[PDB]
Parts: sequence; C-alpha cells; structure tokens
Amino acid sequence: PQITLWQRPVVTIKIGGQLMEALIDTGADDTVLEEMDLPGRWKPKIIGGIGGFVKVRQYDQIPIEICGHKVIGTVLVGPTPTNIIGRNLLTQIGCTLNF
Amino acid sequence: PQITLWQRPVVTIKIGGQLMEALIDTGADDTVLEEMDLPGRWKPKIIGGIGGFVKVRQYDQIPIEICGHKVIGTVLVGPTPTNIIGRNLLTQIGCTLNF
Ligand SMILES: CC(C)(C)NC(=O)[C@@H]1C[C@@H]2CCCC[C@@H]2CN1C[C@@H](O)[C@H](Cc1ccccc1)NC(=O)[C@H](CC(N)=O)NC(=O)c1ccc2ccccc2n1
Repeated sequence: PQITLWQRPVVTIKIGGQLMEALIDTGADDTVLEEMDLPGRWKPKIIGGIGGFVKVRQYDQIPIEICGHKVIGTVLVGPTPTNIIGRNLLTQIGCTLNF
Repeated sequence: PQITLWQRPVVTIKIGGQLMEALIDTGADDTVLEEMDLPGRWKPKIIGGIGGFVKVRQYDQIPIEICGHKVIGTVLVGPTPTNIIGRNLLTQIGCTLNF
C-alpha cells in the first residue's frame, strides 16, 4: 500500500504469534523492539541513537510476519519507547521511498 | 525518484546556500541537522532519541531545497552524527512509503 507521512507510518507486526504496533523507520539500520522475551537465545549488542548509546539483546533470525509478508531477520530488544522496523526487514518487504 | 532501502537513503539538500548530505528518515518527527548556525534566530527545544534526550536550537520557518523542491519549515540544529530529514519536511515534497 502507499502510506503517507502526515502521521507516523505505523503498521501491525506479528512476532512470536502475537501482534503489536511497530513504526516504519527508514533511518534505522536495525530493528529495535520494546523489551520482552522472544523464542531464542540472544547475544549482547550496543547501538547508538541521537543523544547516546543503548544496550540491547540480539535475537538472531527470528521469523516476523510484517503485514502479510512473512520475513526472517535479526531483531534487537532493548529499552526503546517505540518499536522500530529498520531497513533490514524493510528491504525484505519490498519497501521503497517515492516522491 | 524511486529510492530503495538496500543502502541508506542519502539525499543532498541545500540549506543556507550550502549543500550537505542528509538521511531520508521516516521515523523522525523533526528534522535535525549538524551543529552549525544558519540564517535566523533560534529558541530552545529538547528532543528525544533512543539514547536519551539531547538539547537543540530551533530555527523556525527556514527554506530548504530538498531534492530540488524548495520547501519551508522548522529545522533543528544540535549534536547529531548525520543530518536528518524528518516527516515535517518530507510531506512537503510528497514522499511516501510503498510495498
Ligand atoms: C532524529 C529525531 C527527530 C530525534 N528522531 C529520532 O531519533 C527517532 C526517534 C524515535 C522515537 C524514540 C525512539 C527512536 C525512534 C526513531 N528515531 C529515528 C531513527 O531512525 C534514528 C535516527 C538517527 C540516525 C543516525 C544518528 C542518530 C539518529 N536512528 C537510530 O537510532 C539508529 C538505530 C540503529 N542502530 O538502528 N542509529 C543509526 O542508524 C546510527 C547509524 C550510525 C551511527 C553512528 C554513530 C552514532 C550513532 C549512529 N546511529
């Protein structure tokens, strides 16, 4: 579909059989969701945002269903206030920027 | 143009009669630039990011020529790794997400 930028581009994702709301973010190199337990093991990871660096878990190759398109990929889990779908899973769902 | 997400979406903007590289970021509400002083007066603002809250200068109603379309809006300036083009000035050029 064609989503507009008048409001934040929020889509529902299905990770772990449960649905939540995520935010389409083309500026993020990776995907970072709010802290929780996912069905796998994790490693530690450090990623930086505006203002400072954060410490997150790194669940690798998790199967996440982004709005009809099923994908697999690395999701980071940390103290973020909003779930972010970065450009690792977006390129998978065939997402582009047009203007 | 039709931009893909395999690479980071880097668009060149002209602000202050100077050219600079910027990132097309749909997750950012505001447009944040590198530390510098452009034409005009400023007021304060504290924005948030993944790694906490940072302090920036707010330059209101500034003319930026994104990708050739001359547009207007508030540009923030403070400490940031890259120049960010948020949703406020994206809508102005008619940017959309599609998949
Ligand atoms: C710019 C501003 C208006 C403040 N908005 C945001 O920062 C919003 C705020 C939203 C609500 C709070 C939680 C985060 C989301 C998404 N972020 C957008 C979001 O896209 C943000 C923009 C950004 C890019 C580069 C440098 C700094 C900031 N990116 C990020 O946070 C990603 C996270 C990641 N590793 O995937 N950081 C980077 O992609 C990234 C890349 C290289 C870097 C080099 C040095 C230091 C930091 C670096 N950060």
